[PDB]
Amino acid sequence: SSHHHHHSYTVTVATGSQEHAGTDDYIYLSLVGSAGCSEKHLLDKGSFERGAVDSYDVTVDEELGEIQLVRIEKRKYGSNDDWYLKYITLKTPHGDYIEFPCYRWITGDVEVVLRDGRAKLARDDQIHILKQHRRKELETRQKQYRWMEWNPGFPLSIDAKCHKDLPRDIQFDSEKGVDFVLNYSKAMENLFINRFMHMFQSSWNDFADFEKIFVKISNTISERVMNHWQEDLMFGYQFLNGANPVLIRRCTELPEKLPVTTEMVECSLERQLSLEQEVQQGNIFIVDFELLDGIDANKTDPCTLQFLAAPICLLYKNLANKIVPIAIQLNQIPGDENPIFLPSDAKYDWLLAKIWVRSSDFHVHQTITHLLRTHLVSEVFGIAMYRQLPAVHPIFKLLVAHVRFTIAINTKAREQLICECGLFDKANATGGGGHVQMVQRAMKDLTYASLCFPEAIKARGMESKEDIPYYFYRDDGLLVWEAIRTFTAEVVDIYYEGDQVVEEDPELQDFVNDVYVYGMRGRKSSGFPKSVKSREQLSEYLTVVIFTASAQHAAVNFGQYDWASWIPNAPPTMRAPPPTAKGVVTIEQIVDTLPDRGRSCWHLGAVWALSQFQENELFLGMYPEEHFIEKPVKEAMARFRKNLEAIVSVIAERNENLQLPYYYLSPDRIPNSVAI
Ligand SMILES: [Fe+2]
Repeated sequence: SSHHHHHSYTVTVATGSQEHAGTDDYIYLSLVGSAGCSEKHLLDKGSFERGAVDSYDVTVDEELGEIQLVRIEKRKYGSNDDWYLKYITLKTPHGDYIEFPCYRWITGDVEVVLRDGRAKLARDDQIHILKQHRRKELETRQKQYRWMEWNPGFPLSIDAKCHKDLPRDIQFDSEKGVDFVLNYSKAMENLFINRFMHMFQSSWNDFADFEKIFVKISNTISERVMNHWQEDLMFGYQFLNGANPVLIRRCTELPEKLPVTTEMVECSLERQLSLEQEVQQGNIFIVDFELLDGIDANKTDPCTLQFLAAPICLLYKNLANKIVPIAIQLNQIPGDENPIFLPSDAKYDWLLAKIWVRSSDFHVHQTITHLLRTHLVSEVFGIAMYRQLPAVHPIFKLLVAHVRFTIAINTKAREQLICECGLFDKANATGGGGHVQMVQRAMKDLTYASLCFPEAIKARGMESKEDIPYYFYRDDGLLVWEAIRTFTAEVVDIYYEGDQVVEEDPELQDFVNDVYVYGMRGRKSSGFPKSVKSREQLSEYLTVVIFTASAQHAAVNFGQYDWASWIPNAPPTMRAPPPTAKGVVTIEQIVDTLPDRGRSCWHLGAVWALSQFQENELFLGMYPEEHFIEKPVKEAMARFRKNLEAIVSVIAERNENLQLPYYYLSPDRIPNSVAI
């Protein structure tokens, strides 16, 4: 891989490993020293190949002094061949070894100028050569990465209509690297359900019929779901350890909108206490989908009426400390045509009620828990980072690894998936505009506190490990959150002497302020910091960014196929309205209410595709791109990895004793960033 060119400085250039990293164009390189610049030297003449490391002997016509910058220029040879430059190092005449991190695509469009890898705050740069580069870099970043309102009331996002319009730096490594159109269809072929992709009018004949298709493609967990999805235990299990375990909260008093009585649920209670007394003991929990109330159902297919509920599900921590459903009201306003279903009802009344709650859980999962609260939020942090933090800034170096491909995957999504007439309209009952309504309404109550994991759990009354023992999403989440809190606190303490340095960092303040004003639209009730004025506050802020982008997203993303592939346990749509009376529903009707073959197929394709890890996935703590090069921060990273390794073992041992292991938050399965 290593090609040395001998005719001074020794200039090493490392090309990227990506498919199209190589270039065959001319590469000129000059050195900017305190005592003066150098000449523009052409390099190689040949080709810089994928994975290559080329070094050169470069003799200069005058003494340059200490090297401050390195300029790179790509002039065309034949056609335009993009070039991914990982980094450049120098062995100077005086024997110094200097590394210049890059990790950028170099299209001929403009000269690329690099700092040496030591992270510097603005206050560290007092000479004109550095200050000018720093200021000019931010000017360029702010012309290149702009905010834009994609839909009314959304967090602001990148100013680009489609993926190819993005700056090359933040695009996927290929144009079809991660593609919703391509990956969904390929998914459907590998699941052998390709023939169903347009059967939007054909119901399954029965559960045996869908099951015929499903046994061929089930995995460990979804097969468990196939065999146990009708059980109250599995139903309640998912609110804690399923694909979307963030909605349930301890009920401190029954809502007036749910007129449920002790008599109605006496058969479920097991401590000889009334329902009301049970609530006061802290044994009653609730999942309430008031958000779905008023959301427009998908009408893009005039031949299929699709339907949404907005249920209130009451649950109960029984004597075995398992949480189970004891009552379900499918809509918000109590009444005669809005029955409170119970486990003591006819078999299929209770089953269908649970199916509607599972379907509602799915809608809120897709759009709010997943899209808004990890994807869109992570893009807000990413854009603000690019706009306000130069590459030499320690916080840029820290965060860039954790917003990798985030803007790219989100732009792909707005281009193909969630736009008008996107893939999302095919199977989802909220498709066609409802999902946009959900984001707008959830946005009004998206807060900074709700992204702080420990507080969020506490706010939902689910913090007690003693009272609520089997909340594995909570337990593991807390371990990983604390591991990140530890790592960010350490990095902050290295580069910030005190709280006053944090407060006076104008680029940090502008980063935080962009997130607040543009990202979060300047809504006062968002609770986001307008500024950050202590190392402790900065540490927490950075943990919010990193945790949301890695752990939180992993928790709510990679369990989609496990739990949703068996469709009756996560219907993306319902083709009949919720039952208004008891004693009417039949199993045949349920099969016709569940999604047809066409929507089942697009649903399966989607949840499989989104749950895949890429071959060379970068998991939490893996930083192959060395933006940081200093010993102290490198050791902080090493401690981060060891701390994470310990968590992997804690979680593994914990899982050996579980009927159904929970591993979405095992750090070795948590990607660095939102990339799918
Ligand atoms: Fe995702």
